[PDB]
Amino acid sequence: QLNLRSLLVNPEGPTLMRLNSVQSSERPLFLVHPIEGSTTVFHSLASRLSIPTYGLQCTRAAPLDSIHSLAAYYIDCIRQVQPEGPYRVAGYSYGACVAFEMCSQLQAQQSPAPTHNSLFLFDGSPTYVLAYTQSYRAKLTPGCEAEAETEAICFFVQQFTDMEHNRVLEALLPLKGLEERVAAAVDLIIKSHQGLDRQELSFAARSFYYKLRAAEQYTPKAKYHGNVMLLRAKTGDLGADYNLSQVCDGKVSVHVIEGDHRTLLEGSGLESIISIIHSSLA
Ligand SMILES: CCN(CC)S(=O)(=O)c1ccc(-c2csc(Cc3ccccc3F)n2)cc1
Repeated sequence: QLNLRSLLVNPEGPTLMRLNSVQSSERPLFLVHPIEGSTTVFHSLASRLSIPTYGLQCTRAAPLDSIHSLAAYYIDCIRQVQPEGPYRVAGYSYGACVAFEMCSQLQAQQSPAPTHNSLFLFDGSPTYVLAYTQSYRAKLTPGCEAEAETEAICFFVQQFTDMEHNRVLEALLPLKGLEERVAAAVDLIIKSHQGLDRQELSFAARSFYYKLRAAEQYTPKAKYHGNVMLLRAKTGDLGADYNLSQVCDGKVSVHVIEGDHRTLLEGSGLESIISIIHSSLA
């Protein structure tokens, strides 16, 4: 596909970035990236929202040892613009899991006072990401980390080139460790796209593996007491609430939205989401 710079983050970029020019005292919406770590997917939404909108992007500054560490770091970044709650948080896809942990940590900090934080999940959940990682893992040799590394880096290379799965798998499988798999992957992508930045790609390939690892290993400590809204694609089985009932003990509202996983933040889907958010800020 095109705009490959949407699959890449500036590793020396800021974690928190304005995504619209709305200047007002109304509390901002913070939007958490999909797995590629960029805020690109949110530009249409942000340009249409009548409240100040920021994006959270995944730079060299982000800790990826756990979803818990990542979420704590994104809360600290948010407080550089909004020191005090309540907080409006959304996440898309991989970002849905991360935003959920941020709201849990904010709940814990204030316990037992009820927070009036708002959480929106764009087509994912703690479980939606787990389901994906468990699928890819369950077609591999168990206990064979080299095969997991190979699988992750192969998927990354396939988002930049049209190379067949098996020929990328063959090239990466016999290599000594992650850093060699990363170096081989950047050389393959550079061949297809000679002007892309080697350090951007290196950071993107390595972090892709670490992001997947953090997501597998994630389970909320306790359940989220706040009320959540899920905005899931009309065109996707994992369940109607993507298993949020298992991790929330508050009001879980599900809206089905025109489009698929990739298109629901655009076109007809985007109109519905904008109307839902704009009324839902109430
Ligand atoms: C929410 C679902 N998403 C799809 C858009 S997503 O969030 O970004 C998403 C989720 C998983 C995978 C994937 C590829 S290989 C894989 C298995 C795996 C785990 C850990 C380490 C190495 C691995 F090899 N897991 C890729 C993408």
